Amino acid sequence: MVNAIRTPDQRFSNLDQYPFSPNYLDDLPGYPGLRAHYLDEGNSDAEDVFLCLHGEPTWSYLYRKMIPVFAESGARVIAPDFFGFGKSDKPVDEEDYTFEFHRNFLLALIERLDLRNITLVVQDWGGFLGLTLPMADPSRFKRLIIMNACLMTDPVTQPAFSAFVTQPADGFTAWKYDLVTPSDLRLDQFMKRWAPTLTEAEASAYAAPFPDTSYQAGVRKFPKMVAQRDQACIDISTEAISFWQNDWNGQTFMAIGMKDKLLGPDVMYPMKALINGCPEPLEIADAGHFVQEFGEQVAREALKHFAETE
Ligand SMILES: [Br-]
Ligand SMILES: [Br-]
Ligand SMILES: [Br-]
Repeated sequence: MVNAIRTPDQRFSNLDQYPFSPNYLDDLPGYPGLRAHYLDEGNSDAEDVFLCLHGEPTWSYLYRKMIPVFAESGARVIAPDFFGFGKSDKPVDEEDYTFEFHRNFLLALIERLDLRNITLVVQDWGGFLGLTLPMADPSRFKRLIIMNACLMTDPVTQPAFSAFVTQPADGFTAWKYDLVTPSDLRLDQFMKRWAPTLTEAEASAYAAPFPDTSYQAGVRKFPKMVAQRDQACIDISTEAISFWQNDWNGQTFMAIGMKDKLLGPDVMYPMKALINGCPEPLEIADAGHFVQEFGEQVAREALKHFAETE
């Protein structure tokens, strides 16, 4: 149905520090012919599930330093790849990717796997999309670990979640330029620039899902959605603000990548205030937009905080 392609499996043969076995979900309600990849580590019968949602232009490989930590604590870890990323199938037409297309996939994934006692772990698009999930089925969500992200509401409702789109010139403006303009986009080069701490091998892992341009429709469409937010995205995100403010009563942990020119303190503090009960954020000085690359520390501290509140 949705015209899509699949990344040859050989592309993933030499990943660095990615020993997690593949699991797949074929023909999800509303996603016929599409195969979604996800990780399922730790005790399958654990009473706690850490739902790790990735962003642009990464995949579950991003959480590779956090997964082991949550699993060692006795919890189950679910890290899916959005359609267009990682090992999931990738629609060829940008016009197929929308806010609700990625959101409904997440909701369908949760129902199918009947996830409960969820500790929502988000960053970037993982959060733009993830933070809107709980209000649809609140009984399923227990905790939240928020890293550099926010809600795609309109400029009037929350100016802090729109201002970063235009300024600074070297922030989202630069980011989106690097993504949507190159005819021959090299994500390993992109990530080495936006995550200066990565090694050559680690950057290669981010290029792995895309042999060429035809596999990058999902990558190109993401920043265009941050710039142009449809009505559903605005309504859904606006309704999500009211949820975190008036309905949320779970444990929360926040971590900020201080060097992030896109979703740092400017967006994160307004966010912290919107989330009822959100404590004092952990500020990681050396971290940029991809906080998960400094994720072992985030993961460990989040567990300590969660335990001290048990
Ligand atoms: Br970095
Ligand atoms: Br690439
Ligand atoms: Br983006």
